[PDB]
Amino acid sequence: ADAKALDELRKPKFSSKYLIQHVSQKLIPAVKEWEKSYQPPVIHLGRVLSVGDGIARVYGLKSVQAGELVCFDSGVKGMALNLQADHVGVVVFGNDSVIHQGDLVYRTGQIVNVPIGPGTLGRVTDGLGQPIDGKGPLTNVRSSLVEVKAPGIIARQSVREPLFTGVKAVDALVPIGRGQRELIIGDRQTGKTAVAIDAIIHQKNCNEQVPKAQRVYCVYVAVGQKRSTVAQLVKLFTQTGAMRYTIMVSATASDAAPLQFLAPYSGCAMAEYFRDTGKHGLIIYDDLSKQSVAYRQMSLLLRRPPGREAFPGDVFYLHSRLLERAAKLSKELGGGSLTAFPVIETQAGDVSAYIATNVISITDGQIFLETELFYKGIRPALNVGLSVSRVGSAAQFPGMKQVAGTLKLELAQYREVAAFAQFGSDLDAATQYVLERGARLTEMLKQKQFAPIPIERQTVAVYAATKGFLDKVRVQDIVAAEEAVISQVNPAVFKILKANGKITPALDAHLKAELRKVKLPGA
Amino acid sequence: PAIDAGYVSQVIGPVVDVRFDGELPSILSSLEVEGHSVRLVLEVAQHMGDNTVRCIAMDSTDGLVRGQKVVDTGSPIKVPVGRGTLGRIMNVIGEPVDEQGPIDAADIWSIHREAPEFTEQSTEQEILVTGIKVVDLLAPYQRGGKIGLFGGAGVGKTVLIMELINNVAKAHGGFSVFAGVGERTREGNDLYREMIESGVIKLGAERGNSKCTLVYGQMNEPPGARARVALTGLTVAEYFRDIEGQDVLLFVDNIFRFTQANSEVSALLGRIPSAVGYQPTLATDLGGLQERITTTTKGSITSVQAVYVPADDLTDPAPATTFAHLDATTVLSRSIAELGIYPAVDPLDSTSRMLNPNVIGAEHYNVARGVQKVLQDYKNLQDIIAILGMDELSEEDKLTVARARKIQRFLSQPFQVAEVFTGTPGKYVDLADTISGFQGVLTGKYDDLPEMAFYMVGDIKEVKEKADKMAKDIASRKEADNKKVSEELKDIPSLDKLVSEIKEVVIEEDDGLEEDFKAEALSSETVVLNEEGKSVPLPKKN
Ligand SMILES: Nc1ncnc2c1ncn2[C@@H]1O[C@H](COP(=O)(O)OP(=O)(O)OP(=O)(O)O)[C@@H](O)[C@H]1O
Ligand SMILES: Nc1ncnc2c1ncn2[C@@H]1O[C@H](COP(=O)(O)OP(=O)(O)O)[C@@H](O)[C@H]1O
Ligand SMILES: [Mg+2]
Ligand SMILES: [Mg+2]
Repeated sequence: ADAKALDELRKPKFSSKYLIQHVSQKLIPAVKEWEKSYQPPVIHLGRVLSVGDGIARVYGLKSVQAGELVCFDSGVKGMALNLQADHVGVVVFGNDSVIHQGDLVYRTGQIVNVPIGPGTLGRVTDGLGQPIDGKGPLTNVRSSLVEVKAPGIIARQSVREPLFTGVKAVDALVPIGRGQRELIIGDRQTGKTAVAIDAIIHQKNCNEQVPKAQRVYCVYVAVGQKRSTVAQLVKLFTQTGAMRYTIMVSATASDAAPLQFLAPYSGCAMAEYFRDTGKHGLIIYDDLSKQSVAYRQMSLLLRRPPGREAFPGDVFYLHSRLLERAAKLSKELGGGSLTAFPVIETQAGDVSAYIATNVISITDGQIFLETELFYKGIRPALNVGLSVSRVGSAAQFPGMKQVAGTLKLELAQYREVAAFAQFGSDLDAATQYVLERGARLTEMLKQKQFAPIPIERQTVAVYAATKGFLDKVRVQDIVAAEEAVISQVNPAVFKILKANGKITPALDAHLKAELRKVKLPGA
Repeated sequence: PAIDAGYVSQVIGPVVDVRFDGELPSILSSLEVEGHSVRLVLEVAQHMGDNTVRCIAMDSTDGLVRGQKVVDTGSPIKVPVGRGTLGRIMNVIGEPVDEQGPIDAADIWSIHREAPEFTEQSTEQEILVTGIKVVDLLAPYQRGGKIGLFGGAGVGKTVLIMELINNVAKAHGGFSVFAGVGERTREGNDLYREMIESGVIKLGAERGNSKCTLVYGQMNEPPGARARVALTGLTVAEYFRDIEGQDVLLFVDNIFRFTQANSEVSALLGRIPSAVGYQPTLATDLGGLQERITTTTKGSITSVQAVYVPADDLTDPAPATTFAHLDATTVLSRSIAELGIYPAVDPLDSTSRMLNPNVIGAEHYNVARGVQKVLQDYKNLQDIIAILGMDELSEEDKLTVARARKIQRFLSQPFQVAEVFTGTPGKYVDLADTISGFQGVLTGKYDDLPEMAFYMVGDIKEVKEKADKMAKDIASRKEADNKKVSEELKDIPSLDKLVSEIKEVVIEEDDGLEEDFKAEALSSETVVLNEEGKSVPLPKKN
């Protein structure tokens, strides 16, 4: 049946109309007697053809945009993924057990958007911006799209400001620039979340000492986590006071995979408010490896062809178009920044996984957290030979940069002589020196949870370790030795080190002097 | 005016169907969507069969309604080519994305063309010196060759491609094209700003003295943009090769992203997937792009492509397909990188067509093959050494393990582009020095030196310098006891005299959050559109 031959059937060629007029006088009375069984016809609204697996097929919706929030009449939102010739495939931001065939779908006229602004600051929302903390609606807020394109080449500048984390291992070894993206990659239960939580608590501690434009407003995106974990984290952020500056977006493990796929984009749209108006944002996507699993669920339920491990093939684009919005803008665009901490859980240390090597080739560095260092109690279990941050380097604290090159070199030689002698019987007594210095330093860098340190109290603490001043202390009492050093050093030198930026030679003189009248517990 | 202006039939992600009621556009033709928020170009991919063409969007399709007017331009995507493109940044469709004004077009060429013919080919093998020890020794580059850097997300192929830019693209007096395909936007800004600093790119009225032109399709772009931006950079390089008639340097960061973008697109085009997940047309799409990147009889293109390997998997179909298109394949390994050896070049996996004694001379070739023989012999010994230790080896085996550790460390090199984060200044090692030094370490002239004297040095003069210095520092570890410049009266104030000079800051107490924020009035009911397009509350019925 050729379309050349179906085009000639538009022209009338009946040559007799003895039942055109017969039914055209009878069609309307026969249609009228079945009006109880007619659903009202649908053109600009939609009617659900078929719902299942969290994807509805919607008849009608003649004027929906691709990628648009639609609203089912039961109040559940959706997103028009693929407009087809006969239907619209929408993706249900919620459970599809409340959508029926024959339900009405309403176009809302706007591509998928979340409330951004100053009024979402402090709140706990779901993956689409509705609050779940129970304290009412989002007020002092405005709507903005979740799938904004990242800024281009000319809209950026290089990262210069040093974004202190409060972790001695991070701020000394793997330092973070302020528009940077740093992957926190590790196994299960290796302190991945703890580094990001410490960064958020430290931004609370630093926001009350900086003048209104060097403040960092954190966003925690919890994708695929438990809801009790998120409740405990909101309790911690509230009691430390860090919820004054934090937005908390959560699409937990019970939630639909569209909400878990969309929640990092919602949190990124909320933090891009602070990037776009000249302020600085911190965003933590906790388990981006669970957003990838939710997107794989959505793709295999859409019957898209699986690729490597089962992943859709655009699971690189999923995270790249996410993390590229973490930028440092130029001075013509306000100079705001957005620092990202994607978190990727790794299975048994396999860094050569698909999603892991995807996010490694997106982010500017990595923070590797090992199970063999975490089981030994070296916490944070930062793999110093593998962790790296090249964009934040030569953009860190200048006193910490003066001190920490010796620390990186001494931990490098400690790794060398532990790579040579994993059993202790052959002691050079200069290899014993680098072993004792490395064991002193790796006791120095390990710290406790939920208490981040200011950068001058880390600079002085690693100054007292990369030099002498701690070789009296043996290997155990270093955790009390550095606390005695922070306690017994006259606290003016912390003000001079914070204000000047680096250790001046007068301050180096007073610092060598002040580290001699310190009562070390190893005596 | 209605005919040859068709309408959007169905929108599936990066893939748009447009129905034309008469005289369909050709495959590869460019189509413009009217009324989009941005400029949306659609490249025709297939004719679906019912007056419908199947298109690839060069930008986002968020906002496409299923009746939207789509205008055929009658020609493929044409980008500005010429000397006026030098110093500018272009995107996939040839627009300036550097805010310097419109691009001075000597011509506008379509980005789709055939490869040069078999008669047009060039068979000339002269070496390209890169100043890198492992590259010049074991897999030397050809001056009109396709060069591939194979790597696995974090092994150093952007740092290698930047060091090759710094070493090669200044002595090489032609024009450069940097086609950034699917990489970080931060890295494009880094390269752009460092080229403005070193004067390779000149702004304003000095723009004609620029030497490099940048084409960028970075990893925030949609899959249709990253699938065609390599063809845009190729078109800019092919103008300089075919019309200006001169040598071009084309650097393509991650030509894998071209294949990955076509693999994202190919799912929605209704194709049965090939191996691991890829399009059935991997070899032919990749070969049609790669066979345009050649030197012909009228000009030269020295090509350096970074190639990503997907899960450190060199048997994945995209790296395994692109291996056969290159003259020199430098394979970077993660196990080499984890030993601190940088550049992390696997010396027993990096090959060239130039490692041939009739091309490089028998001295170079014999040194390179002897180095590879020692390294392969150590690789065969490593399974014994890991279990039984080096105490079970022969004395011949201990000699080859010691020599192979020395030539493993000697292949590493500091880069000038790595010195901003390593701190060690980089060394350009000449090829004659590379051959002589590696021959000396082969014959046993430098068995007196330790292993770490060879690590991260330029040439064999610096091994002996570092070996004197490491030995020299084996004694000198003290006498920083007194006689300081840091006692209390040297030039020192008191601590409270230091406190008063601190510029006290005023902490503003109000966060500056509602400076000019226009809060819209969010409705506590979902506002939707009814059948007449009017905004109404959501009706209270299920
Ligand atoms: N720096 C630290 N010092 C002491 N204990 C720590 C430290 N970091 C984490 N821990 C402890 O280790 C446990 C794991 O921490 P955390 O939840 O941060 O790891 P995780 O990587 O998030 O694991 P998962 O992703 O499975 O939740 C926690 O119970 C915490 O109390
Ligand atoms: N020659 C080198 N010297 C020192 N470090 C290097 C070198 N090459 C690579 N690296 C390290 O490897 C990391 C990843 O390299 P990069 O080229 O950015 O990765 P990719 O190969 O994914 O592009 C860099 O951040 C750098 O720290
Ligand atoms: Mg966790
Ligand atoms: Mg790269």
